[PDB]
Amino acid sequence: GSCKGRCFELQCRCDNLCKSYTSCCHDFDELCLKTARGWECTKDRCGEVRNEENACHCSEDCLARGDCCTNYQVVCKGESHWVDDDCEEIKAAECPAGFVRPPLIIFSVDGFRASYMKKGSKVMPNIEKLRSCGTHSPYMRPVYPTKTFPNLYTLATGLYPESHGIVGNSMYDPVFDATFHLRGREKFNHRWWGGQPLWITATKQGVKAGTFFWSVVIPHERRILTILQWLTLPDHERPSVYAFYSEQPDFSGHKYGPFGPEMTNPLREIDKIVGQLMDGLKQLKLHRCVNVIFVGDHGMEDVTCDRTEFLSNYLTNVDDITLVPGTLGRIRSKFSNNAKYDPKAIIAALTCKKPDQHFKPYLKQHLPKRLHYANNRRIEDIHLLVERRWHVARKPFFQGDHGFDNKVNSMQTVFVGYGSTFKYKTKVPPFENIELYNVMCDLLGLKPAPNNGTHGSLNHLLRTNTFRPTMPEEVTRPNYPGIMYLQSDFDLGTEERHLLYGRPAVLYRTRYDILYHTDFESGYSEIFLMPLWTSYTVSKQACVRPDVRVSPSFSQNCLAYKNDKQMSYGFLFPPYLSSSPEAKYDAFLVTNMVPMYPAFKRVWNYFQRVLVKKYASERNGVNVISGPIFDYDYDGLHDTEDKIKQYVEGSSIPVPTHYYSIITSCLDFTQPADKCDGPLSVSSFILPHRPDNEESCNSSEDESKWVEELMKMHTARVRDIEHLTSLDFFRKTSRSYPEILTLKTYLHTYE
Ligand SMILES: CCn1cc(-n2c(C3CC3)c(Sc3cccc(C(=O)O)c3F)c3ccc(Cl)c(F)c32)cn1
Ligand SMILES: [Ca+2]
Ligand SMILES: [Zn+2]
Ligand SMILES: [Zn+2]
Repeated sequence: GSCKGRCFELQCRCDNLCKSYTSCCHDFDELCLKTARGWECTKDRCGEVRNEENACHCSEDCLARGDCCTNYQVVCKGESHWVDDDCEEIKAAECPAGFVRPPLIIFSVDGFRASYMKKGSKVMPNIEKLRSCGTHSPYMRPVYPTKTFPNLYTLATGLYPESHGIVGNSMYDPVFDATFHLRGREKFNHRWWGGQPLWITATKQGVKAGTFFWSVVIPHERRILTILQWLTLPDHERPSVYAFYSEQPDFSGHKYGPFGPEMTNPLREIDKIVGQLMDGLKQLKLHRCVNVIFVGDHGMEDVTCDRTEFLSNYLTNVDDITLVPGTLGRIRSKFSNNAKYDPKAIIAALTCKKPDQHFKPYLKQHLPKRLHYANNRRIEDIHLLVERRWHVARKPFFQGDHGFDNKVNSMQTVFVGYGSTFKYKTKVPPFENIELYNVMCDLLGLKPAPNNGTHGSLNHLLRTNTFRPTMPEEVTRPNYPGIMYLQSDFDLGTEERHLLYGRPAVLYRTRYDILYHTDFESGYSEIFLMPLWTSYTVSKQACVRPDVRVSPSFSQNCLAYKNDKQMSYGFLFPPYLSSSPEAKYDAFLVTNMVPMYPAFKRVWNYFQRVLVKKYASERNGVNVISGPIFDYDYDGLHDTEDKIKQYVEGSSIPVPTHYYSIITSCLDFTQPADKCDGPLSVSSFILPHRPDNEESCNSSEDESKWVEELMKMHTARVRDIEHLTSLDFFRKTSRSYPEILTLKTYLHTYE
């Protein structure tokens, strides 16, 4: 066959991907990749006859045909560049006839650090306009690992990488007994690629996507010309979504570091390509008809060959393991059934050997929960977090790299929405990339497939929403037991002050009791034998007895803790904060008691005694909600009874894998936490309930030199705690639901 009259068609091959499969026709290049006389019109070419060899055209007939060089109108008919033009509000999608929807163009840039924007109008006048004139955020949080393949599919699917299955730029699938690599053919097999990506979510809903992926080898000018060509196609072929991908500024960034002087140029070059796009759209009357998302997959840190830890310095039988190196570590047995592979012995020998050590080993279950990086068969049990700026290798030409913890400033990236449906000159707070599938679905009138975004957490990005969020229905209503039993029946051995924003909704089927006291309020699980939440309010200037409301059948007992050689107990409401000593006895009710390992009590007690008081002076009062979390299967979802693998030796007292707190005050801190009229300020964590402090290499010193650091590492979104508990919080406030969602997606990094 031949590509004559077929270049960049929508289905021998002649579409944009045909190169990738080594299948484009003999004359693909000749006809489809035309490079003659460059990409800009110039004075000499106004008024020419059409010539077929040319790269793009500067004759009158080009405008209909769709294929003028993007500056033909500038150079030849007097018109200005888009960049040169004033910021004008787009209050309605000015589209041509038969455009059902404002089309959408996702413009990916690789390794685009959010700091690169500081550089600004000198280096990138076009991108700056998109930011200045549209809707932007100081930065966007990616996902971990901060690598390209995991981060691009998360934008496409709205899912965490453990969910969509692209868990790394490279992975071994123990069931497929095969491996996936950036460079290679294995990745082309769809079997690796779960969720429902945006191109599939649209096809199924009748909204046309086209051929969505380009072969990398095609240059960026040919790509954007072809995009403009397709937007003059008649209404039955025209796609309504498009995507463009620049492997820059990442390529240069690895070569020169992010703060390299040699970065100036690759970014101006990119802005070249963005301007061509707006110039091109303005000459097709489309520049006030299309929504354009300028977005990155990650940023970029400084990293040199000599900042490289070696496992062979820590381990003796190192030829026995396989290591996925770089800005993260993943370790598994090299050989099949090698009994001289002991994972316990690996973790132990990597733990705190060296004073200077620049990584930390985790069993994936023990990684902070915010990373949602465990529930996949291609995440090996042993994970090494690496310190920013450092590399881990196995055995003993670049200046930047990335892959680190996604809370890290250098790993943050950009987002700019600009078009008819995006707000005008609107700066919005940081958010996570997992929230972009839904928004992108809102921009095409698509119902989003099930995902990890919180639909409605981002409606303040847009001038009009096809989606109103609604609260979830309360599955189990509370009992309010009065006094019911006597202290003879036991064989052991508020809403104005303490529940400021309404009670959490229990979103699964069970029985539970609300219990009132002077200092706190609590919802108490009969199934789990402890509270699911304890709410209480410390103001700025601030023995275990039976609960006579709860059956002996449904209570815990001290005896169980005597049986268990390893387990102790702690209290959700901290006795240390009771208002009077009369009231202090309430804190020792068996219903405020929870099973804690001694190694954990050091962390818990420090938090309760020192930090809550602290945070209550700092933020003019706080309302804390604390409880337990069961996630034995590490899916990030609350556990059913049949999944709990640990009980307090002897009993039916289930052991939590984590404990959470949600800490809230008035954002306006001139008003105390309890007398607050406007928006909230929140901070949060989920701490792993482990029996050692082997995570904290400083654990040997006084709790002030290491606890608060441990907590900050396990900062978490309210939403994360909602997934883990099946509770729903902030259901009774003075604020609009979508603002509460935004509140509930907020992560307080400490950078
Ligand atoms: C199953 C849904 N799906 C996933 C892809 N997909 C692919 C193809 C399968 C390898 C790549 S990789 C790639 C693309 C384009 C060109 C080339 C090339 O070698 O020239 C290439 F290697 C990819 C990257 C990011 C995202 Cl978000 C995807 F959805 C990607 C296409 N569909
Ligand atoms: Ca679970
Ligand atoms: Zn990348
Ligand atoms: Zn890279």
